[PDB]
Amino acid sequence: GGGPTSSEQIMKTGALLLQGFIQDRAGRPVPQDASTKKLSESLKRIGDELDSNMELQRMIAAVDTDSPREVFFRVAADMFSDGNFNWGRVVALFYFASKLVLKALSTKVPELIRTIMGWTLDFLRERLLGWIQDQGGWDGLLSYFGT
Amino acid sequence: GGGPTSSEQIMKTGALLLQGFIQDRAGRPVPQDASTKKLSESLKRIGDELDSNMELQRMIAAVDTDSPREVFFRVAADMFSDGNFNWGRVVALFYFASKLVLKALSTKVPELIRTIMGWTLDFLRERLLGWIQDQGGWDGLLSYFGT
Amino acid sequence: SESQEDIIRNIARHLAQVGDSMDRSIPPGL
Amino acid sequence: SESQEDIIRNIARHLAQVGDSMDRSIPPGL
Repeated sequence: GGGPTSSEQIMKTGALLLQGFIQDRAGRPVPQDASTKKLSESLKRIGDELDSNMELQRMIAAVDTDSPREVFFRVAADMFSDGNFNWGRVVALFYFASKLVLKALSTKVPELIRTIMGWTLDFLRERLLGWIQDQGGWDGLLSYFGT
Repeated sequence: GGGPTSSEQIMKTGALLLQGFIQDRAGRPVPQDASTKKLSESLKRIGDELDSNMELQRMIAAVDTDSPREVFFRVAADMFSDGNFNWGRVVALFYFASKLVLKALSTKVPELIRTIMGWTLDFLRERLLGWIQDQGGWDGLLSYFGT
Repeated sequence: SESQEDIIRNIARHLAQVGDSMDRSIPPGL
Repeated sequence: SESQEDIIRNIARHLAQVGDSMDRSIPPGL
């Protein structure tokens, strides 16, 4: 039963805060206690402020994220390379983690659309093509819609 | 150089229509010609109508999609098992494909949040934990925010 | 499970039915 | 590439700077 200074409480509360923070921005709910809720509120509004920092957004938009773990560790090391610490940097790091999540999804989306189109077009070719040809192709669907 | 009835035009136009349709719903732009644009418009509004069919939404929400390819082929076979064809079924199949895309992303999101939290908390533990302890843990961040 | 197989079959039947009844409108739809 | 390494370094520097200047407000922020 350690207090706030214990590493166990630090890792526990850290996970909670981070998850709440990331999930919040990804929704665009994680059960937490009152003081943790107060911190989550401050975090949320700072993330909002950073979302409006337009130079930062363009920078993050441009970094290529096919090896996102390399990117995360390189940015994290660089942010703290001068041997200084403050809470603003920790907040900033959390913000960066949430941006990586969103960046990662965005690279998944086209591949997912491609894979599923693959299934659908394969089914269409082997099972529907004959009937579609009898309609005179997709122009038959124009007729159907009354165009 | 085949017309609308050729299988080549059918597969080409089919991919275009499907991609436009899925991307449209995923955004929530794919270059196409005028008649293909007319079809895309009708498709879009039907998808809208199906999005409001609430029983269908609950049904699709409930199907488990960890093996989404099995699901797609089983639904597709079942939809056409009676040996009948019409354009409404083809539209409906396209709609289902777009719902699979969205369903697939939704199962990716938590795993992605987990992996990235993993990196961040690992970095925090090895590099920031000592300094955070000197602040008296996360309560130090409450102080920082002026709470 | 067998409970998922019922849901899948349900989805297919509803989608086929939706498709079949799109004929009943001009322009087609629900 | 070396052009990506510049962007990454840029991101890190901007984030460190943002963090360092959050001190200058009550409540902290931009």
